[PDB]
Amino acid sequence: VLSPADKTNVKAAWGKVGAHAGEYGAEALERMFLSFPTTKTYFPHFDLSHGSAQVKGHGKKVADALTNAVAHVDDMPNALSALSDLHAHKLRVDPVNFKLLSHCLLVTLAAHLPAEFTPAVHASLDKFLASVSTVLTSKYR
Amino acid sequence: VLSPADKTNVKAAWGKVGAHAGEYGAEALERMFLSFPTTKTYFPHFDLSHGSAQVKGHGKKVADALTNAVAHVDDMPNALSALSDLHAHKLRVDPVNFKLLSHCLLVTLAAHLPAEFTPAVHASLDKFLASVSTVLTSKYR
Amino acid sequence: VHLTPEEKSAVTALWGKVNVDEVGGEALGRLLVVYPWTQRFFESFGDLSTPDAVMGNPKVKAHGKKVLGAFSDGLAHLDNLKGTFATLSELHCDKLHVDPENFRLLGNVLVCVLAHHFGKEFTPPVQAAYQKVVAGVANALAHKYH
Amino acid sequence: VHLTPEEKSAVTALWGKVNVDEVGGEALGRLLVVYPWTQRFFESFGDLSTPDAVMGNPKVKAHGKKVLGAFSDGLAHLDNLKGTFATLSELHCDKLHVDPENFRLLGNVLVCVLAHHFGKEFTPPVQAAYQKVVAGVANALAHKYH
Ligand code: HEM
Ligand code: HEM
Ligand code: HEM
Ligand code: HEM
Repeated sequence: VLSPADKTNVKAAWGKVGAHAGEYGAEALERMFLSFPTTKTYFPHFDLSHGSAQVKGHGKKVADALTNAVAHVDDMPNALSALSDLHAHKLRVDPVNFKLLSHCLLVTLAAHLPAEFTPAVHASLDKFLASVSTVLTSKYR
Repeated sequence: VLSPADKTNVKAAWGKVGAHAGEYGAEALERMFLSFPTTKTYFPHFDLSHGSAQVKGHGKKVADALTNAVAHVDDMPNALSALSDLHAHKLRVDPVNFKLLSHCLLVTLAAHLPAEFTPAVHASLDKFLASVSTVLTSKYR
Repeated sequence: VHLTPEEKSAVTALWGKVNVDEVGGEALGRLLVVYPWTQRFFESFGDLSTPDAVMGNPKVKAHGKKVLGAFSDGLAHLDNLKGTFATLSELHCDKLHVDPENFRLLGNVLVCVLAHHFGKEFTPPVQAAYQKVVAGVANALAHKYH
Repeated sequence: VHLTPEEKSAVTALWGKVNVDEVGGEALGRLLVVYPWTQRFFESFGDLSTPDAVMGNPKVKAHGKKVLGAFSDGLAHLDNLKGTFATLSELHCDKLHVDPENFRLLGNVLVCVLAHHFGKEFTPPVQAAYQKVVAGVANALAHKYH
């Protein structure tokens, strides 16, 4: 469960990201595709090279979904219900892959937030991304 | 979430187990120590010999906890609260290990339930053991 | 992986009694029932909408027999699994786009099918030997991914 | 494991700029804060009750120096990491009773620390090379657990 301090920490860190949210989403995807090549099996129709239009567009959508989750942190199951239906019934991404994107989102934030990425904020962000991942896999069977 | 069909399948299968529950808990533990040797790091204070009295005693405690969970399947977070406290604050077993014991319990049931272990009952039992494991790790951080 | 002489004897003794046709069909069918997201690769196979539809589907049965036949051939090469499966690994990555976590899920279902069929004969030491084998085969099929 | 000559080169170039004593204390401390069940091995270290109590604990800082020192020495010997870390694998299994999942958790925290320190210099290709490194070291430390 996310504590009051966890929610404060997540809102402060994502607030500092601000207008850079979309750029950071695309960078996290690129980091995932290079570090964990098995994740590329889900995008056989994409150009996956650095700077590709398809990766830029997808990164913006991922970022905007995270912004919505932060805004609705008290009730994420209801805020993310349509997105959890899409992953369970159509996309059918194996649940193991959500931890890989989560780690790459953390590494991206660490590389861009020298002052804000403290040990306490790191812990809270890891809990938050695990909770998002759990909602997105909750309807698979 | 566990469906009405899942709950009916789990009650029927665990009922057929009956008075063998304890014997089956000890067998599942031995299957885990042999198949997944990293799990032995949690039991250096035990004699792990085949037929060990300490393994038999621990198998009975694990099986009795499962029986309680089946009886209170409509509210497992409350039924398992004391056991979830113990694992989070004292024992501190890494969360990756719960899937390993879950698999070995499923294999033990398969070896003992020829008529009952249909494809649908296999699916329901896998979901049930994953739900118990989620409750037992819910207070870790 | 590396098996002991005792583990190798246990694997070969049990496999000589396996009906590869039946066990292959049963293992692939239970993968699609228990982990239903794995149906994503099998759009062309027809009705997969209930447990009985999946288990009785002729295309599911034929593909399970094919997959388990290749697994069977690999058991003659236990000290060289990565070399044995290299061409197949390449194919599953480049042509079929199959996430290798699927091979680990199939290995676990196969262990459950062997236990269901053999009962008390599938002892804890026999299971441990088979766990080493399915982990080795999954790792070999994952090895050429890029 | 399967580092390319240009990746080996990128690992060594970055590591030449690292203060091993400092990064080691920081990585072990963050492990114990982010994944607090890992504190189970360290009851003798005293106060671990808050993030600041962990990060500034003198016994935590001293152990992090020892652990990352041994990691640093191994980066010089990339052809056979299993052989290089064999003595330490045997110790962690037979004397210390440490689940190897702990090595994988520490690897991911180390990658986070390297990104936090270097910023834009820790590029996506550099991260991919370090992911191979930390996986290789964790697999080597896990190897003697039989
Ligand atoms: C933090 C976790 C994740 C979030 C917030 C997320 C969010 C999203 C969103 C917002 C979309 C667009 C839906 C639309 O078209 O309106 C999408 C699509 C998609 N996602 Fe997820 N996702 C996550 C994890 C993953 C992972 C781990 C994978 C696979 C490695 C994945 C694979 C896909 C694929 C293949 C699509 C369709 C892309 C296309 O064809 O344009 N997702 N996701
Ligand atoms: C289905 C999952 C599990 C259940 C239902 C369960 C249940 C229990 C129970 C009932 C006890 C005894 C509490 C008492 O009366 O003192 C116990 C203790 C313990 N458990 Fe868990 N457990 C599970 C998973 C695990 C796993 C996966 C591990 C490690 C691989 C583990 C390691 C331990 C240890 C080391 C003890 C203390 C044993 C002793 O010293 O006697 N447990 N557990
Ligand atoms: C023991 C593990 C496995 C082995 C040894 C294996 C082997 C094979 C073989 C020999 C073929 C025929 C290749 C050819 O055209 O020459 C094949 C095809 C295929 N396999 Fe695998 N396989 C395994 C696991 C899986 C899993 C778990 C899945 C997905 C859930 C999968 C998906 C496919 C698909 C989609 C095809 C093409 C089917 C068709 O078009 O008829 N395989 N496999
Ligand atoms: C990069 C991975 C690691 C390396 C290279 C490493 C290396 C070492 C070394 C060199 C020692 C001193 C050994 C001696 O006395 O000869 C040691 C001790 C020890 N390590 Fe590891 N280690 C690693 C990860 C870990 C992790 C993740 C944990 C647990 C969270 C751990 C737990 C311990 C413990 C409990 C001791 C004994 C400390 C004491 O005396 O109280 N190690 N390690």
